[PDB]
Amino acid sequence: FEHATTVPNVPGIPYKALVERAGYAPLNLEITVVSSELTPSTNKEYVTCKFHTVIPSPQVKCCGSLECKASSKADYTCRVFGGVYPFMWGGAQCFCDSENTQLSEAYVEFAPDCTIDHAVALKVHTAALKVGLRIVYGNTTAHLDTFVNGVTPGSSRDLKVIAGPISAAFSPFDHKVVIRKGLVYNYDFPEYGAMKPGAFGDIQASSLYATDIVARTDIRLLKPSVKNIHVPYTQAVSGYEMWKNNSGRPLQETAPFGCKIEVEPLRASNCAYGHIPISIDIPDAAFVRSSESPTILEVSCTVADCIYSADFGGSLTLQYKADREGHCPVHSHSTTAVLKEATTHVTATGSITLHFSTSSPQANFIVSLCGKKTTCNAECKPPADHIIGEPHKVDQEFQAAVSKTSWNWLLALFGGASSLIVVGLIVLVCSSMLINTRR
Amino acid sequence: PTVCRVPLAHTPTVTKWFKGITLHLTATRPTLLTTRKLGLRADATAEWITGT
Repeated sequence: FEHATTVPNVPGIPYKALVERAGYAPLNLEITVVSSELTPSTNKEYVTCKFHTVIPSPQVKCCGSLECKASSKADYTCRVFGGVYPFMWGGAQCFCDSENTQLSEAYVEFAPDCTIDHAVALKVHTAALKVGLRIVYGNTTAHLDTFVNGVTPGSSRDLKVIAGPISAAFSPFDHKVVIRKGLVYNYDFPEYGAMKPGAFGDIQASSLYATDIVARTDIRLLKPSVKNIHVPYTQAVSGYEMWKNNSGRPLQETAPFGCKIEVEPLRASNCAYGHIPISIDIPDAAFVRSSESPTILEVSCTVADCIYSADFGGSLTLQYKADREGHCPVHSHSTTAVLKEATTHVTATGSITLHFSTSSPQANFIVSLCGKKTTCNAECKPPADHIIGEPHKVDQEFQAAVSKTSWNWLLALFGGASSLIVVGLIVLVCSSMLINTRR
Repeated sequence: PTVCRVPLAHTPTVTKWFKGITLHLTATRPTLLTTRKLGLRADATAEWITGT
């Protein structure tokens, strides 16, 4: 049998529904989102970290001249200097006086500690939602993971639950995402090849162990001044370090909907947003004939004292008369009241306590003890506690949220105005007919 | 990679009022307080707190 619900996507809150087939005893349905994963499709561009400025030993063909060449090393900078006469510990390093040429080389590497302290630049496409469900039908519990797309039939044994499309398309990640030691940032990194000196991504490589590193770190080779051999150079600050100082707070702390940002793989777990249209094809054997379940002769609902809060702030006793003992499913036929119980034991004459939760200031709902709908009426006072540590089990509607005293006053005012204008219209027509008969 | 020992701050005292909380925070060294809302708007406060 096919049942189409709409489960609120809040992890942990059970969603209760009653499936009634003609000729078959009502079955209790219980859908819980144990966990959720928002996994985007990732694409790694490059890996960046602090650069190691490698200055080789200066070359002095120092009676003659040297030529600058081209190398594939990262940010390979070269410069030829006119007349040097370099010194070391030992005096003059060659013979001709001002015919001495020094070649300064400076490229960029990956720091030795980069295998631990590095960032990964990623582009993430549309995200996919996957949920863990705890469908409880009858007295059988089934755990199962389904894709939230509307077509994939994730099934544990014989449940065949199809998770409909999520009502709201939400993704806490931007197009470009930076991952550094497990912390996820939304950064607009430069593309592969567009290295900006002094900014994030000034040194790029496909991997840490790659030999095709590309860099642009603004290395300016300066003319030596001192007599001792020297490679004077100046450089821009590490873009990785500058970004680390100005990174802001991660997505783990700036995420919406209480999302838990996790890595390996990148995902946003336990996000509370939207509604999921679940469709369950319950196996036939779970249902039982209407003859097998006990039949309620008459029942009546009295509600002890209720508040409308997140937790189960309500109590309810109903006196029933059953002709046979057995188990009967209990359900609240209302969107603003949810029962804590699902099945209960009925024994001839008895009374049972059912705890519920409400968002309206009225227990104005219906309860079914394996059929035999009965109505409750009471006053739900506001809770004394201001802050609780548990999510609200029921959403806040309008006709429910407005109480009956306020409804009575509103209808008194509006109906007074409407009756006033109706009396005005009737005296209008009566006076008009009197005038028409006058002349 | 190894495991370090990091301090646990003094547990805050929470005074509750209508639609809000007050945190009485005791910190002898700079301690980071981070808040965010669990809805569509995630107004996120980050502050380094020292003193009471």
